[PDB]
Amino acid sequence: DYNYKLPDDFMGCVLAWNTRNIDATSTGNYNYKYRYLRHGKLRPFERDI
Amino acid sequence: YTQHTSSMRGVYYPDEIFRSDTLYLTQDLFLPFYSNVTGFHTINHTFDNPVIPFKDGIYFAATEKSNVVRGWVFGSTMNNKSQSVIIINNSTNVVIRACNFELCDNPFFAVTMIFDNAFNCTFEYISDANFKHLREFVFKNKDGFLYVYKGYQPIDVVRDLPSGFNTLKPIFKLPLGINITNFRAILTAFGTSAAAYFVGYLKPTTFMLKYDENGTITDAVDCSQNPLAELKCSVKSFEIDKGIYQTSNFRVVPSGDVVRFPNITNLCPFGEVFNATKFPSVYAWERKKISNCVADYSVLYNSTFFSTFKCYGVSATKLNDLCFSNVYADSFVVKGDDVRQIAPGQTGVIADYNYKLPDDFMGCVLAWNTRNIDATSTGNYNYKYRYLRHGKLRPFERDISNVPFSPDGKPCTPPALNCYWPLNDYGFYTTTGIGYQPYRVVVLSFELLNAPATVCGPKLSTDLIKNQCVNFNFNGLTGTGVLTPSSKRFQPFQQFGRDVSDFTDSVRDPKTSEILDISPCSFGGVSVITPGTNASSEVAVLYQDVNCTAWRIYSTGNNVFQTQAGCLIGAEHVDTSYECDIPIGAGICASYHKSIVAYTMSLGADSSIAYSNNTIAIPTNFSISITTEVMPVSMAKTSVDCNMYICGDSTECANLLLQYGSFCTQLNRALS
Amino acid sequence: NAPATVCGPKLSTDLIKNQCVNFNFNGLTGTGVLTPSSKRFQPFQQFGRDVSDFTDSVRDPKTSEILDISPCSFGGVSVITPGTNASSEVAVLYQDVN
Amino acid sequence: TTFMLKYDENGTITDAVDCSQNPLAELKCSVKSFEIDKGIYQTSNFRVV
Amino acid sequence: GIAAEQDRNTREVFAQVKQMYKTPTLKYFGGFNFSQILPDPLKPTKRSFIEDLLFNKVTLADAGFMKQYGECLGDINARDLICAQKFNGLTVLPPLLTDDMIAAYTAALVSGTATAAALQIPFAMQMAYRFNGIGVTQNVLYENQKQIANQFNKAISQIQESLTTTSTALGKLQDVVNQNAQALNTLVKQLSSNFGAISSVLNDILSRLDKVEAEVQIDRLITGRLQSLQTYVTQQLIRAAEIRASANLAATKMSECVLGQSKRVDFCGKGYHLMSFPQAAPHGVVF
Amino acid sequence: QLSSNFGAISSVLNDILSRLDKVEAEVQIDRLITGRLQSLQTYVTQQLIRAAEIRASANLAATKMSECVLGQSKRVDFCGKGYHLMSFPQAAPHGVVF
Amino acid sequence: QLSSNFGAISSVLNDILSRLDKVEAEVQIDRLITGRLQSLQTYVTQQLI
Ligand SMILES: *[C@@H]1O[C@H](CO)[C@@H](O[C@@H]2O[C@H](CO)[C@@H](O)[C@H](O)[C@H]2NC(C)=O)[C@H](O)[C@H]1NC(C)=O
Ligand SMILES: *[C@@H]1O[C@H](CO)[C@@H](O[C@@H]2O[C@H](CO)[C@@H](O)[C@H](O)[C@H]2NC(C)=O)[C@H](O)[C@H]1NC(C)=O
Ligand SMILES: CCCCC/C=C\C/C=C\CCCCCCCC(=O)O
Ligand SMILES: *[C@@H]1O[C@H](CO)[C@@H](O)[C@H](O)[C@H]1NC(C)=O
Ligand SMILES: *[C@@H]1O[C@H](CO)[C@@H](O)[C@H](O)[C@H]1NC(C)=O
Ligand SMILES: *[C@@H]1O[C@H](CO)[C@@H](O)[C@H](O)[C@H]1NC(C)=O
Ligand SMILES: *[C@@H]1O[C@H](CO)[C@@H](O)[C@H](O)[C@H]1NC(C)=O
Ligand SMILES: *[C@@H]1O[C@H](CO)[C@@H](O)[C@H](O)[C@H]1NC(C)=O
Ligand SMILES: *[C@@H]1O[C@H](CO)[C@@H](O)[C@H](O)[C@H]1NC(C)=O
Ligand SMILES: *[C@@H]1O[C@H](CO)[C@@H](O)[C@H](O)[C@H]1NC(C)=O
Ligand SMILES: *[C@@H]1O[C@H](CO)[C@@H](O)[C@H](O)[C@H]1NC(C)=O
Ligand SMILES: *[C@@H]1O[C@H](CO)[C@@H](O)[C@H](O)[C@H]1NC(C)=O
Ligand SMILES: *[C@@H]1O[C@H](CO)[C@@H](O)[C@H](O)[C@H]1NC(C)=O
Ligand SMILES: *[C@@H]1O[C@H](CO)[C@@H](O)[C@H](O)[C@H]1NC(C)=O
Repeated sequence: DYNYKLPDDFMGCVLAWNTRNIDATSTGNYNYKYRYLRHGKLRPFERDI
Repeated sequence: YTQHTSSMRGVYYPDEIFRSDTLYLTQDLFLPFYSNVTGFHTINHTFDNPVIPFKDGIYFAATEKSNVVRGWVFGSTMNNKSQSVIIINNSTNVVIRACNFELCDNPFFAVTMIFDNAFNCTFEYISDANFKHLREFVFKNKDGFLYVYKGYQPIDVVRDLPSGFNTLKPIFKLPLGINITNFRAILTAFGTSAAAYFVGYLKPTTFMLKYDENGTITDAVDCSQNPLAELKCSVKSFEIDKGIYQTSNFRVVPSGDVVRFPNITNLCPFGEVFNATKFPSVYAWERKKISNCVADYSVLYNSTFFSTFKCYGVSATKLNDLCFSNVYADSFVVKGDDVRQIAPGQTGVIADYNYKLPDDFMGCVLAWNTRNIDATSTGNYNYKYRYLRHGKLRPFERDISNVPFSPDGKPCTPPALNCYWPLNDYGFYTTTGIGYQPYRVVVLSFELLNAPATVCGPKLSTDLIKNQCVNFNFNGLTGTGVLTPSSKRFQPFQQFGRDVSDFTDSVRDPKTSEILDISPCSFGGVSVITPGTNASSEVAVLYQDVNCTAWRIYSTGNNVFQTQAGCLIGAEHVDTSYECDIPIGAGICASYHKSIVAYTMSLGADSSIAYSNNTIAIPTNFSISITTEVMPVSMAKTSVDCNMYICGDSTECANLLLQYGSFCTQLNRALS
Repeated sequence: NAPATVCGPKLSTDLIKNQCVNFNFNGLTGTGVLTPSSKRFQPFQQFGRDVSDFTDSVRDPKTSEILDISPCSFGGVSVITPGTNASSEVAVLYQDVN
Repeated sequence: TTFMLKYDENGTITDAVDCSQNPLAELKCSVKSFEIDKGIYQTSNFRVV
Repeated sequence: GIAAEQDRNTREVFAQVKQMYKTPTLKYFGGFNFSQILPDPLKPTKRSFIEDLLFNKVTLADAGFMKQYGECLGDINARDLICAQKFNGLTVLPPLLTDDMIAAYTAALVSGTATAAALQIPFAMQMAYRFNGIGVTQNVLYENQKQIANQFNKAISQIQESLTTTSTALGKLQDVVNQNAQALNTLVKQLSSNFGAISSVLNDILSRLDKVEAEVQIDRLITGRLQSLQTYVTQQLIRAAEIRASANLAATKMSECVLGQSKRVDFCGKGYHLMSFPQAAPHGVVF
Repeated sequence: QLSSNFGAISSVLNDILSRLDKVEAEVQIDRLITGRLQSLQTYVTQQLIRAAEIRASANLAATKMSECVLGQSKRVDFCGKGYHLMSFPQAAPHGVVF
Repeated sequence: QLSSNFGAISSVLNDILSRLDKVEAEVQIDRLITGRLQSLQTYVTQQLI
């Protein structure tokens, strides 16, 4: 709804893999963020920073 | 802010395919013919550079000399709080940059002052290092891509947009991904020289394009300009013969919006359901009713996350616009490997003996891992499931008995051969694998658009508009029509009415409980009378269902009067009768005498025969006459190879035709 | 739909003209006869299509030559028989052959 | 290839026709009969592989 | 194409007479009373008295081909069939020739028969000529003129009473009216049928399904509804070919039975044919 | 009519076969087969009705040849407006002129 | 013509109902209903002509 949206007639492929070894630490990593409050929804392939 | 007209400007190549000596019809964002375009003039006297809205794309043209206009800036807020993109020609090359720009109120080049600073940058592109020029562009922003088209024409017009036709070609496809609603022009100052530019807006339309023998687009027809234009698009020809033609029925477009939801003020109890201290076992699952509330569920974005979510009889992007009736929630706990069984058509111990969904299920299924609360390091054994039973369960039924089980009936006492307790414990642990970890599951069920509803998504209502074509939304049901009060009487459990066609022709207003009728907006037949395009372009239009002494007509140019066939507009009425060149109907005919004229039809030559009881007439002369009669005798003989018309030279497609039955033998017997 | 610069691993061959073959131009496969064409493609164009939407033109990726594509099957045929009981021999009429 | 098989009254296959052998064989398969009457018939267009 | 053919059918039957003839003002020729088959100057109605009865016997779905938007909205309470057809895109076009114009053609045909290039001749010497074609001698009619006229006037009357009561003779004209109405009302009822989709209501589908899911269901409805229109058109074409054959035969009888004496057996009546008179009827003609 | 999609993703059979495997392709190809078979059936039905109209005209032409050309006709307006004397036929493309 | 598949996996109704559940059978049976209805309509049209 607020971060990343794909179009209805999307042509392509989606890939994902686990990277807990590099992106996680014992203390805790707080460098990654995401938006949870917005007025309205995003359009496909559009970003808000 | 003078107003001008865009006669036939703004056509561009739709796709990358090559076409020749053909007519092609497409629907896209085009600038309609003869549409209003505003004029902006930059001179030493006046320096125009305001912010214009984008509005689904624009058409931009510049008639100027000495290179006054340089580029554009596109953005949303036009300050450093949002991304903006700048395209400029700085006399050395073309530079495109999209950054958080500190936009200047007066952007111009000096004969530069565009922005102060730039940070949080994303894209960058650099290119290799009596008006007499017309430059045309088209901009559109779709799926995060800004398209740019370009064309050029030499002109001599002093201070206005020349008329004509010119096709643009694509030059750029920018992956910017920015939200664009405004733009501004960048103009250089010297005072200023003599220059001007114009702006038009694009709308969805159906265009018919003509490709010449070299692949060039040399002409086009806008199907929505007038009734004659619509006839050409239906016939798919640029020429029309003389006669009368039947066009589409009279159309009307909505001019309003009506939203009607019931009065609700309380948020739904998300916390008490998802965050309850205790949930039951799967075999003794519990059910709860949901009272009138608002289903926002965006508050969950802060706290609650789900590993599973699947809706069945509705799309996930429509939940915020609907109203739901007879809402129920079911709660229980299973292990991770058993979640896949919570779905229609599944088998297994959970689906067989504990909890079963119906085949025609309507609702959504939710689940999330809860190992931190439902598991203990010593081991938790309060959750149970049934694994022995005689027969399978029916949907939405439960069994909470604890009678000892023995195969093939024959009741037994617990300590005996072939005697078992039908329940088992789960035994959740802290260090076990995720396949054996606990999960909490919530199942929601409901119906849609059939009965009164008390649960609705977040939306704002509006006042009723009656006796007018509008877009309406009644408790989630949307459409277009006209609303009028009704004399029908609805019983308390009825919310909608339907006719034999199953059209929804009645609704009870939720707020005021007043019954309303719903009717379509388009009604009435139309036809076009023309003397032929080669002869003229003017036409007359006949309305069959209008009484022109609130007229339902497209436009009243002149010559409006009432006939036996209907209201005719665009033809002169004469009193003399003739031979009915073109048959209109009901004894009326039309001809081209230079304007179209409508007249009553004559039956023939008139005379009187004198009757006498004592007189007789006998001929004394004669003549020989020769006449010709023509008759068809035979027609052409044809044959069809169905395997060539279908599947061409494809082999696998031919194999599928064989498996399809392919009743081609009887087709050829008929033709032979 | 348009020019492509990212391609899968595959070996190319030489052009064969005036003969029915199986072709594969930038991933589009089919069968037909390839002959030189006089159509003039603009730079952004790669394929051409006719009114039936059949693909009938293609620009060669390597030499940028415009080629025409036509099917391989064409012509009418009929069979004359005196009846299988009388004889097993037949005669064949080719409408479009001189 | 495409073949037309003939089953007798006991369930045994006693005959067959290969539709690709010659124009007469193709005519039999289209009409689905081992017997043909006198006349002239229209068949498939000339094929090139 | 069908609509244009319907106008052509009527023209070939009634528009044979090139020159229009005024209605005689006496209506009594040699003892034969031609009143009831010609327009009455005293009566305002342009059609004849016998044509008045025929038009009353046939029930017609619609009088005027105009239905204003306000009228259908003001009468939503009544489940009007015509408003229902109009709101789904089905239209009925008016015929080229008005009912009065056809009555004018039949009035001239009778007038020309009763007064006759014209070559006028008394109605008595004309009937004597007809008797010659039969095989009888002319003196038979002159010697028995009075009773022949009386039999003619009583026969015209016997026909008048039959139409006054309910008759099955106009059943064929009634059938054509009913077939057209039924076909149009069948199309409206076929909009309620699911064609493998979840529902037959487009507004319901779009309300609860997104674009990609909606196309799957909408495609099914489009395929089924196009077949309904194709079946209706094919039925109309077959009906039109039957009507055309009937129209062609009617024009033949006008030339051979009304404009001359026919020697074909049973072509213009059971007995030995003398002459015939045409009369206009709704979507047809009566001899 | 070969350019129309019948609920499938494309009307070009070579496009579907290029990027969809056997199972996925079979779904779309069946949609095109149904629509294209329906197009052929509509053409045949119209031809039958058209042939019936021509046959009726042919029968009337044969009747006038016997009665207007090989003899003198007494039927009014059958072999012309005035009183018939004789007739002469002349050949025309797909017809005859009297 | 009752032996022809109309885009369904099988032309035999009993075979489909034996191994498919209600929802998955409702997809295939619809394909057979549409095809067999089309056969009947073609027969009726020929009879009228
Ligand atoms: C693009 O940006 C504009 C302006 O920042 C957004 O328009 C605002 O939308 C919110 C939510 O509806 C309104 O409260 C504001 O009043 C709007 N601003 C103005 C100036 O009208 C627009 O929503 C953005 N588009 C997207 C897809 O996020
Ligand atoms: C509802 O309860 C009845 C009562 O036991 C169930 O009927 C029994 O079903 C089992 C399993 O098929 C049989 O072995 C018994 O013989 C049945 N008993 C009687 C008295 O008929 C019935 O199955 C239950 N319904 C469901 C859906 O489980
Ligand atoms: C006790 C409240 C239960 C909810 C009310 C019932 C129905 C509401 C209408 C549609 C279901 C909303 C789904 C909510 C879960 C959102 C999942 C997510 O965050 O992605
Ligand atoms: C935008 O500019 C103003 C004015 O200097 C500044 O106060 C503000 O911090 C800037 N915004 C950002 C996001 O840098
Ligand atoms: C135009 O911009 C380019 C890129 O920023 C720069 O290299 C060049 O010097 C500029 N030219 C002028 C005249 O400003
Ligand atoms: C935007 O700029 C600010 C500083 O003005 C910086 O703190 C922030 O990380 C930047 N964000 C992005 C997405 O570049
Ligand atoms: C097509 O191109 C040729 C070659 O330049 C030219 O002679 C011809 O006029 C062009 N056709 C049109 C319609 O302009
Ligand atoms: C979101 O949750 C955090 C943590 O509990 C809280 O501080 C914040 O106020 C919440 N935001 C809203 C809008 O409720
Ligand atoms: C909803 O509100 C309106 C006005 O605020 C009121 O007239 C109506 O009665 C309310 N609904 C109910 C069910 O009371
Ligand atoms: C049209 O309106 C006029 C005046 O109100 C009326 O005389 C006439 O009969 C109307 N025509 C129709 C067809 O209703
Ligand atoms: C008929 O009239 C013409 C006109 O002059 C005349 O020449 C001819 O002789 C006439 N015929 C007879 C039979 O008198
Ligand atoms: C590809 O290579 C061939 C031979 O190596 C050459 O002739 C051709 O020009 C190359 N492609 C381009 C686009 O130059
Ligand atoms: C079928 O089997 C029976 C049993 O012996 C035999 O008599 C008969 O000849 C067989 N049919 C043929 C065609 O050989
Ligand atoms: C002719 O018939 C009419 C209607 O039956 C009758 O009124 C009239 O008297 C009759 N003619 C005479 C001369 O009586």
